[PDB]
Amino acid sequence: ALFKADFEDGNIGNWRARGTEKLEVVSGIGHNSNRSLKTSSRSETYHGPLVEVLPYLQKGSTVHISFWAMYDEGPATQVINGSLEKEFNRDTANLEYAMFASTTLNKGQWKKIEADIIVPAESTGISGLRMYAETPWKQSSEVTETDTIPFYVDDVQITAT
Ligand SMILES: O[C@@H]1[C@@H](O)[C@H](O[C@@H]2CO[C@@H](O)[C@H](O)[C@H]2O)OC[C@H]1O
Ligand SMILES: [Ca+2]
Repeated sequence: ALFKADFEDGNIGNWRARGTEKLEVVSGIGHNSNRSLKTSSRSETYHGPLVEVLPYLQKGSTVHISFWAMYDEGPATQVINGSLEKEFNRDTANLEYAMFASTTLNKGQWKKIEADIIVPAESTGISGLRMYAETPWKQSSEVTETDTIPFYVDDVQITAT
């Protein structure tokens, strides 16, 4: 593993919110385990747990990212996405975003989201690369309660290929 987060130590570490949402390491809920990272008070689809991973990785490499996700309120099914937030030339005002994977989850059931990703080369000027989870993109005016349900992540892992 290049990077692993199982939350079993109860530490938030470098995980962060993307807007006004709340992150919390909870106990009593986890993927085959007692702890996981809960994201709640989401009021946009793009709210979700984020972590910077570029320092763990070699620029110009391909790595395998996976994590487990679960939600337990609202609709019978819901899509969750795994996405990347990228920063180039330390320009915080010109970020880009890409979805790397997506699965449909069933209420109460843990499921794995995974894909190979490319870490852009040094010569791109890449200066941040953050993985995050969210619900499928759409804008503020179209946002509904099914979109902004709380959800859990666990067993986040990045591996060499
Ligand atoms: O799926 C991606 C969304 O997560 C991304 O949403 C942005 C996230 O950061 C916030 O600071 C921005 O306001 C918000 O638009 O949009 C692109 C999409 O691919
Ligand atoms: Ca765990």
